[PDB]
Amino acid sequence: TRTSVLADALNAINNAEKTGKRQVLIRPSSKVIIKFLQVMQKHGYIGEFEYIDDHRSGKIVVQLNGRLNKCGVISPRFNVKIADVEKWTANLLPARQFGYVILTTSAGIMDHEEAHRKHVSGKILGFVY
Amino acid sequence: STELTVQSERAFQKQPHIFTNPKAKANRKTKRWYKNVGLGFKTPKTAIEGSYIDKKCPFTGLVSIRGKILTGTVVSTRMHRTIVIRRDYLHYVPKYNRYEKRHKNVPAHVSPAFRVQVGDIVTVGQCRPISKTVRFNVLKVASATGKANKQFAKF
Amino acid sequence: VLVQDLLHPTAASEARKHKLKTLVQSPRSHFLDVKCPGCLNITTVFSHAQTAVTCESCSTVLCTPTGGKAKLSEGTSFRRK
Amino acid sequence: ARGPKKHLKRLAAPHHWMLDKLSGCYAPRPSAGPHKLRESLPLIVFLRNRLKYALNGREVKAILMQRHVKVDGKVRTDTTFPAGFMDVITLEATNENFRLVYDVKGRFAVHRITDEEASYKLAKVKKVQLGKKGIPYVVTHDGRTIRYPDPNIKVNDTVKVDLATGTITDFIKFDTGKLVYVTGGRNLGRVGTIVHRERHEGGFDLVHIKDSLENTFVTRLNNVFVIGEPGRPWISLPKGKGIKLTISEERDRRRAQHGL
Amino acid sequence: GRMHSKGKGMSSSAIPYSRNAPAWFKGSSDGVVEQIIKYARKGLTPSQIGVLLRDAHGVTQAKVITGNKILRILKSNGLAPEIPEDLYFLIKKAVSVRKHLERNRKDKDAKFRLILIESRIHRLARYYRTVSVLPPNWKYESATASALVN
Amino acid sequence: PQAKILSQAPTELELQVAQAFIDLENNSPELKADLRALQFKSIREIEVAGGKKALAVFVPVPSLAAYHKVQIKLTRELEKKFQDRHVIFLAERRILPKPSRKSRQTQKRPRSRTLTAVHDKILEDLVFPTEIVGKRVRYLVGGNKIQKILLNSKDVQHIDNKLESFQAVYNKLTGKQIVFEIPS
RNA sequence: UCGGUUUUUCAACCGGAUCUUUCCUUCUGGCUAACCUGUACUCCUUGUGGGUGCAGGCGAACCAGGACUUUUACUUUGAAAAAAUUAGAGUGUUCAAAGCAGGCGAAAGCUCGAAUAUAUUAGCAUGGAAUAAUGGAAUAGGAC
Ligand SMILES: [Mg+2]
Ligand SMILES: [Zn+2]
Repeated sequence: TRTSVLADALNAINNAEKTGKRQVLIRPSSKVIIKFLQVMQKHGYIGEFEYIDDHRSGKIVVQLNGRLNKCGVISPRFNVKIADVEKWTANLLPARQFGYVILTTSAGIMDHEEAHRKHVSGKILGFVY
Repeated sequence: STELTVQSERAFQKQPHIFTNPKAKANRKTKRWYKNVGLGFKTPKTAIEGSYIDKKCPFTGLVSIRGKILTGTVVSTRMHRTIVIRRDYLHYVPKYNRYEKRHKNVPAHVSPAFRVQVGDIVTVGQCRPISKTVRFNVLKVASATGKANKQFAKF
Repeated sequence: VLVQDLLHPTAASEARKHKLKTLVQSPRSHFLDVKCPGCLNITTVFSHAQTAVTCESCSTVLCTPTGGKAKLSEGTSFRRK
Repeated sequence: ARGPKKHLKRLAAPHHWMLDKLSGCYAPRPSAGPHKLRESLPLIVFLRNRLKYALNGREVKAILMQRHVKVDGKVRTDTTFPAGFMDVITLEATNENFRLVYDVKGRFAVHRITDEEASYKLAKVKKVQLGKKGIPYVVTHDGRTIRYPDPNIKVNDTVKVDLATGTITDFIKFDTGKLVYVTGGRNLGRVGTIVHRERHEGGFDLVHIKDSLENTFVTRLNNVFVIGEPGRPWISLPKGKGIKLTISEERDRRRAQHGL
Repeated sequence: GRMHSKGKGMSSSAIPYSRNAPAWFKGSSDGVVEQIIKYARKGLTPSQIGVLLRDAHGVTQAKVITGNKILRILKSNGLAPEIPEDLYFLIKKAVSVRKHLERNRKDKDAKFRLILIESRIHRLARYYRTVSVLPPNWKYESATASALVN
Repeated sequence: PQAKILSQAPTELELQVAQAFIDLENNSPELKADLRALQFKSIREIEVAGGKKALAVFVPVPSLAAYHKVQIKLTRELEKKFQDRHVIFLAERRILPKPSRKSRQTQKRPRSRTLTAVHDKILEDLVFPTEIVGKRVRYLVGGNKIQKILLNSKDVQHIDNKLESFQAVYNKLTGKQIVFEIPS
């Protein structure tokens, strides 16, 4: 079995980026993945995503800018506290200030900076750049 | 839990310091005393309707409830007035950022008022050390999952 | 290969791929109405019929299911509807 | 093991005494008293270090045994007498009267008061029991008992004691929207008006408290001590009005007051 | 991935979109239901019923035309098998294997296959027990399986 | 007509619709006896931005099948008689609220009473027997949800010049931006 | 303006409030405070500037009383975690480690002190309800 759909999607995206291909096909998709993509779009890491979210499960096709470098996951979604977020950023993000650690928080799925602004940490979902 | 055969023992069971008048008969004959335990845990009507005994009872005995109230799963009733409740867990190990799973077999007292079966969510409150291990006693028993008595055989 | 539209696939490309692998998971199977040489009205038969089939009243074999599709006996006329 | 602890070590001592950790290895353990060891403040800690009226234990003894010192009413011959909260210390020399009230940051500040307010103690109601013969008695937070009170006195209420006699003149009923004092924990010595109660079942009962600077803080009823109506206190408060100022504010104050 | 034997195998039956019409494949739902009921009465499994429908009548899925699936419909009208189809089939298979073993014992491959089948049954059985279908404690050995047969 | 058609009480639009229905009945054989089970709930004459108007009718959910059995011709007649205002038939589906973390959860809440599925159902209904074969969704760079609705080329003459109006109606109903399309 | 101070024009960033086609445990009332209100009308600039005021009628601004509440795992805030130590303020122990004092007048006597922050996890109360399980009404003994 595929256990983490989001992870697989991210892997696919990464592979596409590596290739230089400017379109993907996320296979099972839906909800969390969609939200992640939305967040990415907000900062403009992916160009435009369109899903044949049909009568089954959903299939996302991402027309992407290619400016995205890498987009991770971590499937043991660790319960991030408001202080060790810095540590996480240091570990995961390349630059000190460029890039976004994706957090699934009670306030919703968004990047790290936005979470900080709302002062709600949650669980790590992934990261871009 | 027990149920039926009330006084039948070596010593005849009495609710202490409380008395029923044998001179004149009123309406429902016997007065059995009961306390409203508190903390919003509803009293069972079966405790008043059905006349057992039990000194250890939260409701009909001189047992009080103050402290910590825990909830767990009923595992063992192969006993008498006693119940083994498995408490669940997530013990966080700092080293790996991850959670363990652990078992705590909290042994508690089951009042004859309450009907309890193996494999149910049960609320238990602190008490006077009533046995070697038993320091808790039943407060409320919910349904097994959602169905009350619908579990039956095939067509 | 730079850009391929994975939302508007061409009529040949889709045909090349099988059944489920296409963007819309749809059956390749078109199940048919039959006009047998005996009866006077239409009856429905599946292209991949699994078991033996009878027309209407008389026990007349329409299709023998071998492998994928159904071997339509003798020669009957049929439409996709 | 074996029995009760008699000595006390100058490190194991409570924090809001600010005793010199180096000079001396034993602190004064306050004796058996009205207030809790943690809450209470002994006389030698006070007299020797807060006021600087003495410099040695011998000196303190001399001060005490000559019987110029009076706490709430009586003299108290012993050194290690527990004086906690709201307690009045009247010294016969120059009539320098004090009430032991906390400061902004948690210290028993040397608050100098005249004989007018230094005549009554405020006392929190711990419990109300009907004693022998069928007599209601009220329990003060300083262990003290007053037999026959006002019938409408409940717990968490606060009561005036005239010191000269063990009698109640007036009491402040516990009400949301009545100015208050906090006596323990992380937030200590701050003053607010009480917004809302949290009743709760089975131990620990919280109240939300709001000050003049719009900063909410929630505290247990154990450390909550009512002072009176919002606006009017029954006790004169220490300098800075006893409001827990921010570190930035403190810094500003420091940088504003360079005067010689 | 196909459980026991190695081999992926993507052999899968597709289901189309629009779970409502196939309009020119006529016949009211009631008629279909009645047909299904008749089939059940004659003694056929839901899968078998479906196959029959595929063969003869203008149907696509019963979940499309009627509001319910076939098994659900059967349950509603109280005409469901004792042990839910698949399980029954598995038990039959197991019985057959046991018989074969009895006939000739040294066939170790056969024994292995029997073991596999038993395991599969157990796997199925546990889940069935969980979803309140079958009464608690269900044995699947020669003492009960033989009795069951059909 | 106040109890036969309205199922409620007020509104001039309702009265107009009732009148139209009555007029339709006066044909006599096929257009009177075949349609006496129908009930007409809330009607909203909702407008397309710059142009014509659209009569958005809500009808009972226990029926709908009945409407499908009739419809089409009736709709055409309505279009003809009430001048250039596009008639649309919809179902009054409730949408039960999301089970909050607080609040007493009365029942499981049916999957038929959700939001998204209900909306999809409405969309399916709104397109008069033509049927959807793909609900593809574009999500723009700004953060806008726009849905393509794939329609089969077999019989599109019924709608044709009503697509924009349909889209507008959908927007008015929900806020979701809708587009219709036909492949080669 | 005598380096700080707030309106406006604008951006951004949340937060809460909303009716939205879509609900906050629910009332038994306590109590209402404000108007959907208006009963009389007016102090007064030709009047929706301004509200004292009781007979139909706002729930939340908390009180106390039931009735039942799917539960958790998270996370936020708060309360806690005795001091010494560590981190860290302030302070010329001749500096430094130190300590917790000292510093300032006219050097004839009045005030700033001695902060705070973490120390995670187990319980404690709240804010959040995305994530992850868990459970609702199928032989309805189901809901109001
Ligand atoms: Mg240091
Ligand atoms: Zn023939």
